[PDB]
Amino acid sequence: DVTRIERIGAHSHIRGLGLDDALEPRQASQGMVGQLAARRAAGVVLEMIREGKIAGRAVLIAGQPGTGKTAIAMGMAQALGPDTPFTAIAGSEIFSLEMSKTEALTQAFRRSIGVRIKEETEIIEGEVVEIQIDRPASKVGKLTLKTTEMETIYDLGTKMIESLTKDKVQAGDVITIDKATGKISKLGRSFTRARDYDAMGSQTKFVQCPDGELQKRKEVVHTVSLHEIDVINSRTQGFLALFSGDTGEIKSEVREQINAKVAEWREEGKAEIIPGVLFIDEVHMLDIESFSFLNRALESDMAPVLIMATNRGITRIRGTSYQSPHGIPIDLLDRLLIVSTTPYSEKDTKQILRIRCEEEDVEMSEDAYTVLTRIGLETSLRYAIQLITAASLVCRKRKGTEVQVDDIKRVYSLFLDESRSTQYMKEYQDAFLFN
Amino acid sequence: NLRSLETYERLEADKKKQVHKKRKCPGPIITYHSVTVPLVGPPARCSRTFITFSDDAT
Ligand SMILES: Nc1ncnc2c1ncn2[C@@H]1O[C@H](COP(=O)(O)OP(=O)(O)O)[C@@H](O)[C@H]1O
Ligand SMILES: [Mg+2]
Repeated sequence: DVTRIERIGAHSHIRGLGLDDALEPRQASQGMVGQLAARRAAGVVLEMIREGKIAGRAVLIAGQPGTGKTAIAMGMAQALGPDTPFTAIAGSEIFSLEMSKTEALTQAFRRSIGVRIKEETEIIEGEVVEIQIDRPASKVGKLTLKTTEMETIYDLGTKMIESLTKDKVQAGDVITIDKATGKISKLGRSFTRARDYDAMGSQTKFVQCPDGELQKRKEVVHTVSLHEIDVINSRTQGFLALFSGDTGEIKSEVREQINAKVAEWREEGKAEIIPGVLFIDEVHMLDIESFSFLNRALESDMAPVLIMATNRGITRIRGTSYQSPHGIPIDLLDRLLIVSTTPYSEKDTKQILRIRCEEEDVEMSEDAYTVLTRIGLETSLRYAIQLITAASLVCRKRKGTEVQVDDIKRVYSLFLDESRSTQYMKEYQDAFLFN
Repeated sequence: NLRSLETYERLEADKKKQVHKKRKCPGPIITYHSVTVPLVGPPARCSRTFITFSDDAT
């Protein structure tokens, strides 16, 4: 209904890899159509990621354009969930003016490794039933909290009094006090302020009374990536650079110190490593220096699972004059497994068009489905996908309910594909610049 | 004898009255106070604030 930040994108129909318990892909599940071998391989790679025991495993998704490489990557991301980090970058993102390409690749790798910290905290949680603060003009005070099970009266220190005054704690507030540091958080009110007070123009909903003991031993889980730790420890004001991205080349000594203390935190009970995935789409934009760094970088124990995609065949490696498969050096190709995607058939294309129509909420006739499948096979899958939306708009303009063949023919005539546009460009080539 | 024995056994009353005093050191004091009070036309309740000043000068 309401227009959210996230709208219907090119992969909004992808919900996962669509596999069973035996990692045997279904024909049409979780938005996936076809690509049985590629999806089975993606499932095996996802299991390898979730086991987390093996570091620096690289998988390259290679196939023709429009065969579903980014779709498979997004399916892996969806089936991985938010708990496990999944950093997706374009290969052109590493070329930065703020840092070297190798620093960018390090930050991308370290962003794909979560550190799940655990700590125990003493938490007081209850309804303020009475608060008294007396000050000269040291401060003294008395606070009583209730939690249905008990009612305890507390004698307040000066620092707790200052915190309570700053938070403006009033009776009828459901508050939380962290005994480790005195931070005071208000969960909500339990009943209205006095009606006799003017202004105070609010009738907010009242949260239910806490239950159990007032003070509990609560375990809390905080997850940070290695890159966040690095940036925080890089300088006194490092945390500001986590958002602005003004991170220079972080000293390698700091990174070694962090790797060592993280190893200690995992030998102790303080933290757990959550190794994730770095997905470098269009990896052929990387140059020889970046591939050469990736060679050594995957040999680190803190390296994540690297997924790559490219449609280039035997092409020239950027920054060199040598041609290699996928635009990747043979030294890195040796360090990875290649997964190949196959071109779709009529049935797979029709099912993809159906799923895209369902996600775009476009009702379309079966004859329209047939003509659009023929167009997609002739021209491209993405072109037919975009004609879905254009034909929906043209049908709604005419006050129609179902996209018919006339709408598809209309939008086909209105919007050209690469081939017809190229033919018309050649027919008028003298009008274009530099022939 | 009980008063004599209380020289050893009066651990409770004396400590409670010495610790949980209802007054503080001399001088001007401003007491912020906030209590639950029942609404009038668990039960319906509202929160009300009182401010108390020690002396007329302040
Ligand atoms: N097996 C599939 N199931 C569902 N949708 C797919 C599938 N393969 C491709 N698509 C969709 O068709 C379009 C093809 O683009 P993409 O998957 O990025 O291809 P590539 O990455 O190989 O160029 C995308 O909108 C994609 O979501
Ligand atoms: Mg792609």
